[PDB]
Amino acid sequence: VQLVESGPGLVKPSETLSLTCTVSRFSLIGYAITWIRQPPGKGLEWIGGISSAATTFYSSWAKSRVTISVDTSKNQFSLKLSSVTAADTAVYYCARDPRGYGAALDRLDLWGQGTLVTVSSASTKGPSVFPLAPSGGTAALGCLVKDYFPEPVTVSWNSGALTSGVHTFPAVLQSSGLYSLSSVVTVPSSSLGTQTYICNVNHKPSNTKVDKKVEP
Amino acid sequence: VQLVESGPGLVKPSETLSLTCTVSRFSLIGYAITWIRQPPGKGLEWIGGISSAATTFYSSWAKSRVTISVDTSKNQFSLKLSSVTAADTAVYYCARDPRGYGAALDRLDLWGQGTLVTVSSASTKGPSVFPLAPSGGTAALGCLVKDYFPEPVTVSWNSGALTSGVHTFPAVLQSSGLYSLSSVVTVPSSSLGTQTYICNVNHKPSNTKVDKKVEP
Amino acid sequence: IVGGQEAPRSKWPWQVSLRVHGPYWMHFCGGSLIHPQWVLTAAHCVGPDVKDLAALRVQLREQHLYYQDQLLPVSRIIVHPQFYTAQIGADIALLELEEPVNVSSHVHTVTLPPASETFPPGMPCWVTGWGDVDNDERLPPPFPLKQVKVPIMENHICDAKYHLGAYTGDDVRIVRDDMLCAGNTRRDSCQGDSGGPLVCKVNGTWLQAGVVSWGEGCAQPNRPGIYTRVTYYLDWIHHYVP
Amino acid sequence: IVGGQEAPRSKWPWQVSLRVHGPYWMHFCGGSLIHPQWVLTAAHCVGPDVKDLAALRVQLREQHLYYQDQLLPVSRIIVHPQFYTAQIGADIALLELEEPVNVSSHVHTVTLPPASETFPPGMPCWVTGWGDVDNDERLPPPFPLKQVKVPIMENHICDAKYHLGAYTGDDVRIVRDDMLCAGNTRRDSCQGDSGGPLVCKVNGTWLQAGVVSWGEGCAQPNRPGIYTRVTYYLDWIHHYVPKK
Amino acid sequence: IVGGQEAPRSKWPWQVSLRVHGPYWMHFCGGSLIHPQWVLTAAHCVGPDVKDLAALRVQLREQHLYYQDQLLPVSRIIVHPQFYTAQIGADIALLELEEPVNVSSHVHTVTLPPASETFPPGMPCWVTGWGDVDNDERLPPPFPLKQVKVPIMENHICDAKYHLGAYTGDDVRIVRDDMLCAGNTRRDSCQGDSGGPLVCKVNGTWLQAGVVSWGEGCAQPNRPGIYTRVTYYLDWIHHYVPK
Amino acid sequence: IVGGQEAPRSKWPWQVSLRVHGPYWMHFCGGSLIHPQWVLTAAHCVGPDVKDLAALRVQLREQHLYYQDQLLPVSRIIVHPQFYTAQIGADIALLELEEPVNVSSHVHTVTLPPASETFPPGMPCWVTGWGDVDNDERLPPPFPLKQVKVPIMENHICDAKYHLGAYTGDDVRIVRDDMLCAGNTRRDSCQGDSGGPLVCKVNGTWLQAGVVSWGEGCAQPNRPGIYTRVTYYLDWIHHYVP
Amino acid sequence: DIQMTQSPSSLSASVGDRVTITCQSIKSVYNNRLGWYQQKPGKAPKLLIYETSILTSGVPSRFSGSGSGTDFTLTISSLQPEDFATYYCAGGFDRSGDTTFGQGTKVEIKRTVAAPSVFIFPPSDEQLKSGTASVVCLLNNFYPREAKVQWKVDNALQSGNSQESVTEQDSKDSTYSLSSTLTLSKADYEKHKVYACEVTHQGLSSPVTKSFNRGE
Amino acid sequence: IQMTQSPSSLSASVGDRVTITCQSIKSVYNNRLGWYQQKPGKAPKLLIYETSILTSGVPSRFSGSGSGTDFTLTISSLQPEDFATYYCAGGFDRSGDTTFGQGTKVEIKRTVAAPSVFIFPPSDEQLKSGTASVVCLLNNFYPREAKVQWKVDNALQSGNSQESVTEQDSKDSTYSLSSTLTLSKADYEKHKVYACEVTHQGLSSPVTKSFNRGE
Ligand SMILES: *C[C@@](*)(O)[C@H](CCCNC(N)=[NH2+])NC(=O)CNC(=O)[C@@H](N)CCC(=O)O
Ligand SMILES: *C[C@@](*)(O)[C@H](CCCNC(N)=[NH2+])NC(=O)CNC(=O)[C@@H](N)CCC(=O)O
Ligand SMILES: *C[C@@](*)(O)[C@H](CCCNC(N)=[NH2+])NC(=O)CNC(=O)[C@@H](N)CCC(=O)O
Ligand SMILES: *C[C@@](*)(O)[C@H](CCCNC(N)=[NH2+])NC(=O)CNC(=O)[C@@H](N)CCC(=O)O
Ligand SMILES: [Ca+2]
Ligand SMILES: [Ca+2]
Ligand SMILES: [Ca+2]
Repeated sequence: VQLVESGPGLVKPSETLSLTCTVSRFSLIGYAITWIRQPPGKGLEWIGGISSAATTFYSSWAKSRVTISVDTSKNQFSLKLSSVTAADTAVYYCARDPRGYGAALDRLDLWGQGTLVTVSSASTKGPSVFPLAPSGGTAALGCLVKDYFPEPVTVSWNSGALTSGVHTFPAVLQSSGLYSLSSVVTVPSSSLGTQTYICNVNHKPSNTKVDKKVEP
Repeated sequence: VQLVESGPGLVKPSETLSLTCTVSRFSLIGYAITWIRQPPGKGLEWIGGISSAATTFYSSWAKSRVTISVDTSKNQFSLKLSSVTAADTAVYYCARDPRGYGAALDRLDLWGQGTLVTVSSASTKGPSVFPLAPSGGTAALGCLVKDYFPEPVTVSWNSGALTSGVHTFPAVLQSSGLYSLSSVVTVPSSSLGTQTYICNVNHKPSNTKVDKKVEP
Repeated sequence: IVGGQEAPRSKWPWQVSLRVHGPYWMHFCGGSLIHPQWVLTAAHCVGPDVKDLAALRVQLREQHLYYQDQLLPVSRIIVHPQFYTAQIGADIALLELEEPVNVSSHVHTVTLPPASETFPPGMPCWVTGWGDVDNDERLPPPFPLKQVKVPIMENHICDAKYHLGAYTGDDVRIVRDDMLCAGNTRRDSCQGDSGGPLVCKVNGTWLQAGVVSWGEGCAQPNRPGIYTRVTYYLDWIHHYVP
Repeated sequence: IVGGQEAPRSKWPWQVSLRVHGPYWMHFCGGSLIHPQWVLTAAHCVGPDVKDLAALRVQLREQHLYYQDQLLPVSRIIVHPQFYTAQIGADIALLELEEPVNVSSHVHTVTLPPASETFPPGMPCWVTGWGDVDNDERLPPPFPLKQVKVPIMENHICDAKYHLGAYTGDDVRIVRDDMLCAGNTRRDSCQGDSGGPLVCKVNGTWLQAGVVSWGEGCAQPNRPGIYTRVTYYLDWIHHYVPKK
Repeated sequence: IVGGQEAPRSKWPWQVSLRVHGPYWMHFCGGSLIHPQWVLTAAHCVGPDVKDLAALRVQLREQHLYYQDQLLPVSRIIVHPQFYTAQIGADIALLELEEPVNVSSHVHTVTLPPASETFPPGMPCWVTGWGDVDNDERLPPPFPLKQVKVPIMENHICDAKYHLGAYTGDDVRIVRDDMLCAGNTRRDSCQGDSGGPLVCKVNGTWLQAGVVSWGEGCAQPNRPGIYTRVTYYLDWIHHYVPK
Repeated sequence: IVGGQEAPRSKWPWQVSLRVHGPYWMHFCGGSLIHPQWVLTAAHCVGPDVKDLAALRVQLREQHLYYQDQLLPVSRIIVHPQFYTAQIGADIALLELEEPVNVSSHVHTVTLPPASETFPPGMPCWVTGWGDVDNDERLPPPFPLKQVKVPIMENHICDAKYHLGAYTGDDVRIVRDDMLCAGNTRRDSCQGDSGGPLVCKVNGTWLQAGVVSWGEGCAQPNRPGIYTRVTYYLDWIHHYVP
Repeated sequence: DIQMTQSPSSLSASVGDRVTITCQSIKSVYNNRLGWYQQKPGKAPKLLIYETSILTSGVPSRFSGSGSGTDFTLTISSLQPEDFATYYCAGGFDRSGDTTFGQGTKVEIKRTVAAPSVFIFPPSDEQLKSGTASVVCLLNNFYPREAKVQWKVDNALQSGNSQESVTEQDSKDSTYSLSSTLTLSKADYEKHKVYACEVTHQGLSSPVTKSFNRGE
Repeated sequence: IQMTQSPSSLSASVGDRVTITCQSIKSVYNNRLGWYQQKPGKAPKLLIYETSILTSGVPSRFSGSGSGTDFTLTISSLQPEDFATYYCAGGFDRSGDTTFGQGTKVEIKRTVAAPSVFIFPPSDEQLKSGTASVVCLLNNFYPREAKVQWKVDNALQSGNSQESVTEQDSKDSTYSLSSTLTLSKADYEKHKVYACEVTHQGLSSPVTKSFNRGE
């Protein structure tokens, strides 16, 4: 059983963020879907939810600016948040109460994967990928994924084939208001020049895919 | 599903090793049990087996001095090895062929835990436990389990509570004809004098259980 | 429902259908809306064992099962403390709904009787449900709600009938004072009808006389259907239900 | 029988198998030979409804069902008058055989206890039968008689366990004084074992402590097996069965 | 076996029972010992899908199932390559036993016929097995081996009967040349009898004429049982089984 | 239908449900309206044995079985003469209705293809029915008509797949020339879907490519669903159907 | 939106230690409506305990829930390295919207001191076409998190340009990897010649310096 | 009729493809060839049976291939836990012609890590009895190949030493070694400076850990 959040990753302030939760290989007839958000680095916050009997319940805050609905025909649940600020920048989750409650939180058994929504006046920018070239027994090499917006960026090596020793660091926000990230990997100082090392960088917000072959 | 080997751990030479393979919470009516042995440090060797139709098959060697049987009313399989020498000192395993073959080896799905059988004229001796006292950031401490017979000896720390950093070394046979063994553990130097460090030594052959508190 | 016909859309607005999770939210018992936040059912439907509420939903009055379903969550199960088995007695339970129902023309509550009400033979009584049409015979699709007019039988008359073709001593009571008898070999309630209502017209008003409880078989000779006598448990019901 | 092993040929000579007509005389309950002309069983096996005796036969102690059968006719069924259902109580019955059995080494009677016998925890008791091996799990062919050592539990302790995870009020008694408790989640009697004996060794003799009656499921947590306390009904049994 | 009685302890020493793992090694098909290392059965019992041999055992001639079992392992399953379904044909298989059977008075092989043998009506034939006693009716405990004398019917006669109350064109053959017909509404083989033998007395010797294969229902009007004509596959059997 | 979703009210107007008498006129096979007086179905649904027409009715396109039924009588059953079993082939039949259906927006006929049509892989094909949702798994109430987009596989490719993990010789053909392959382990037709249509969009029009015939299990590894190739039997169909 | 208090907000414990996280409210919980969630970084929360004490199937027995009314407790009898996560309690006070989540409790593993593997990466010749330069210092696999990285350029101490980012504690070895990135303009990167990062850590006896020469 | 495994031992990095071949002169009876994985102090585990069939629960990185006389076990992406001795086992007939292969020891190749060298003087309890036992510990290092020298009053020792290695760690892939110097109480009192000089690849210069018999 799966729950999937869908919606725009970047929203300008004062606008309205619109998200949908979709429920694959199951139409949950007697169940309830609630929406939860999580500011980056902060904790879980309840937005609201819809019951088994299609009844909406909204948290103390929100209420005024939030709307939750169901399209049984589409197997979809909607979330609409008007007049957004940088305070609404969070990871949006939809979860199921197997008792079909609507205003519960204590038994959210199934959860969505989460969807990052960034509220910013800033425009989307694709990253510039730079090689961190290897220079005894150990051999460290990586990729510098500089100046992109917004988050996220996905870094794989050799198209998924290299997973061990890989360390994709969390993105740090620069003075520029742009993100910069590094993905490193430790390999033997025998495999270099014999093995091809490519970091695959993917920025979905800007439809950018860069493949960068690192060499000594 | 479990297979359990039972029998004497120490056998004097010229005598007969008698082992039983008991089969808990499962009826193995259409199945076959084969016996395998493994000399210490050496590889797997086939002794013989009994088929689904109670037919015995014995390996090239052994044939003469080995007897395998079934007690259907007890769910037991026997192995009897006459005129034992130090060449028979091994770990004895009983395994199941789910095709009920009797002379197979290529599909031994269930296995017993293994039973060590030591063939010696020597008498059982309990170990003497000595502390390996700690001496500047991360300290090492242990227990010297000296002069015991036969194998094995089980060493735990703080009655199972301390598992990380624990290294119980393989036993070494001494000139005396006894075994010596060390169990070490790495801990932060800061934790010494604040944390209690006890090694729990157990020699089942002699019904010895020693608990030693290691101190600086 | 053994015997009887399909109920008109209008009739029995208090009728509920209890559901259980699985390949679908399948019907397993009936009950009655006695308050916008309460359902009255049989304890054997939901007990004596504690049930996971995740596995239960209530479906309000609709003509056929599963076609126009809108499943309501339950927040509490209150089984009578004296209940262990149907034949022992106290086969009565209350379900508190997580949300109050918006009452209408098609969906509204049933009136409970005064304690003084006896429900004697001759009384025009009806039992309703989506349960078995005969012994080990399920209600076929499209699953219409069924109704049957059942004759009320006095407890001693009914208990005497229950002893016919039984080893049980005549002095040993089978039909207990918290129970009520209704039915014959042609008209009766059956498995899956449990919890559902036995209503009788008393001075132009429908009062729930009983709750579908037990019986030996379905519409069997000398074995009328046994219902829990609602009058017996009024005080308990009203401790929870306004 | 849930848990436990296949009984040796020698053991439990009093064990009977109740049969019902059909494509074959199928096993449905057990019982015990308490007299050469009488068999002690549970009432729910044969009641509360009146049964046609043409549809019933008794099979004396044999290792496996149906392989070496000699079906004995029953002449009378005597169900305790206080019996309606197992949970209510008085789940005890007597079958009078049309012919007296010639007792032997493999087929003989079980001793009933004195009234003074309480059967407290610790006692070494055993339950025997050809019933279900687990919940909704039949005993597979060749149908061997099974035995299991079950632990005796006091009535109030057992009653308290029966209330755990139940809505039933604590003041509302489930395990009644004419009942006895035995079993755990690994060792227990099951459907088809009914009427069979619960025997305990008391000063070197096997006494039938109980008659397999009921229970919630088979070997379920906080649900021990409930048996009819034979002491409770001794006077009734002996109204029909010769004292000796 | 539909109709017929319980076989005497002596009779049918070649009769085997095929077992499948589960809460017990349950009977699911029959077969015949045709060689001390080979059992002849129906392909539909063990195919067309490839089966794990861990899930199969052979039980030699005994009076009742499960009472005195000694389960024998199988080392190889050889299904006729032309086999897909029973109605299509080639419903024949061989099981090679891991150990040879030491033949006795109660357990010995059945004689296969010469290719020239036709098995015409009138022939005293018997079919044996532990399968269904009637349609959707299992053999009750104590599971005795059953036997029934069945009348042999000619293929074209049988094929004509199969077309009665069927939409299938008369020119469209149902009973194929690798098949044989036997039975009536009172005497027949049924589900669980498959792979089992149809033996006929030919000049004082029992020869296996057929292998229990298929049929519409069990002992149904105008539906005699269909068996695999053993003569048809003699060359194939003897490619594996020593003469 | 294994995999796939509930069909919209609009889609598949040619879809029929074959009914068998009993406690209710239960669904057992599907079929397609190919003419206002004719139904195209699988022969195994109605044969090889001669069936009493008293035991059969046809139900035209509706969203859920049994809720809005209007059962139509059948006057004739025409099973292909070459039919004995599904695996042998010729698993095709025609039902002549006693009365012609009044065609509309929700209920109308499906177009049969020209003989020249091959239906190669890549083709957008859909199979529809009220049959099993998985192996030995019935469609639960309220019984919605289900649809699944299935991938077309070439006969030799399919035939090769059918031999994987089978004792049948490679030279022995399983998938016959009067047959067509479609499905995978996630998308497939199942028991109760037989007679139903496999329709493909060919130059903006829906043509019935196949008739649900057989397969080893439902959506099993290396076992695609097998259908009767409609092109193969066009001449036979049109001997009866205008 | 605060109605429930978790204590502590963060804790550090060794492997095998008993861990107790308390959740408290001023209003009493509605119908034992109190659940516990485990959130591993960059993943949706997992329901461990529901309805105060009921354990989600598959969840290890080391997790238990206890309490009633206003005071509740999550217990981890023998803390495992994988148990590193943020733990959230969530409760219901009514059925119409009075439900919240607790603050969260970051559970951190305490392990033996581990020294980092220090690496240096010069800025790519491709990145020096654009106006910026990025020197990357890597600190691979260490405990504790608390380390000091110093960027010395021509021996001058640098302040107001470097940015570091830590990986989340590994699920296996419980270590941390850190990346310190020095950012200067192209003008400033050619202005100097020797670049190095002086790493001070607990696991190092004396600070480790890794450098390079601009040109070689 | 025995079976030859090749190589007898191999060392590979994490993520590497590992190929162990099993070969015989007589052909295998009926695809009767299985692969076993034996982790130290544990019963062998059946991974592959009937040449290519994978035991349920066993990771997809394990595959079996081959026929007749030549077979191969493949580990597509070697994991640290995959350290074990792998044995093939085959059948040539049904009446006793079955053997196991000599086995192949698979070892993980990780970056060179230096040991943590520690020294332990005899305990006063052991000292009260006739013997003295000095212990040198080398903690968590790679490769296994290390040299420990015992020096007594700066004098090379021979004969009175016995070392024991731990089996490679399932998680971090390192080894630990213990060297024990056994001396008579009479000889232990005869000397003052006890040292264990450790020579490893991961050490720039040999590490010497000592104690003066006195504190
Ligand atoms: C719980 C509910 O579905 C049923 C229905 C009551 C039956 N009504 C009439 N008139 N017989 N209640 C029970 O099943 C309670 N148990 C019993 O009634 C048993 N005495 C009979 C069980 C049976 O035959 O299935
Ligand atoms: C009548 C007899 O064969 C059975 C067996 C007693 C079950 N024993 C234990 N230890 N659980 N007696 C009954 O079935 C009497 N009825 C009940 O026990 C019912 N409470 C439930 C029956 C069920 O779970 O199917
Ligand atoms: C495989 C074996 O158990 C049976 C026995 C053959 C039936 N014998 C006679 N005389 N009818 N073989 C089959 O069941 C093969 N398949 C069929 O017979 C099918 N045509 C229908 C099976 C059925 O009606 O159950
Ligand atoms: C008659 C019709 O409802 C079914 C459905 C066809 C199965 N479809 C797919 N895609 N797998 N047709 C049959 O059952 C025809 N016979 C067979 O399919 C047999 N090979 C197996 C029958 C079974 O498993 O029940
Ligand atoms: Ca049960
Ligand atoms: Ca049939
Ligand atoms: Ca099927």
